Amino acid sequence: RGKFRSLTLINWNGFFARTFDLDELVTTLSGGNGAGKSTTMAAFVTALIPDLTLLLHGKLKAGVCYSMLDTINSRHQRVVVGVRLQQVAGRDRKVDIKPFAIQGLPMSVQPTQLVTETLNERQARVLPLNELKDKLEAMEGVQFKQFNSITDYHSLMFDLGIIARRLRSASDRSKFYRLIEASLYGGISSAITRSLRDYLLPE
Repeated sequence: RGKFRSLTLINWNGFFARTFDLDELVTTLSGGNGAGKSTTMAAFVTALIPDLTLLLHGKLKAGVCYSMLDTINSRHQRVVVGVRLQQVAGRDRKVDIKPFAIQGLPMSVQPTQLVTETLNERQARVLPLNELKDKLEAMEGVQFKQFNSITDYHSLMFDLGIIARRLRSASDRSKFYRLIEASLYGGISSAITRSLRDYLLPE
């Protein structure tokens, strides 16, 4: 079976850089109902089903934002899957989201460091997708792909052993979305662990 490594939020309202491993994710999603829990679920659900028709603006902060799922499939391959989110001009509504996938990323690279730049004198800065791309190109063996089709994002995820079922249409996504939701709401810890286990990183 696969291994869920972490959920990483970059520049979300309340979390400039926050990584949650399995235990912390489950604990956070199961506990108190406040803004933290709610912002974390949005990030989790948005990385899994990046479909603006199924779900955001006030949950993010101005500029580049990321929500990433760091994983290891049953083949023992590390796969990072995520989305770059952006509040558009003519705000308080428009949010642009682009899904991406990274293969072959060395363990020495953590998601937060991956997507940020902290120059000696400087303060942390989030890289836009174009800079991330160039940065990963430079790394031997790393394969990066952005998607314009949610269906393509999901196809790769299925091929890479990240998601147990194939999501071919918007209907498929609605159904999956409802499944995830039924398991993420309710404050029952074991239901969360159970859904991540049976819906993600199969075989």
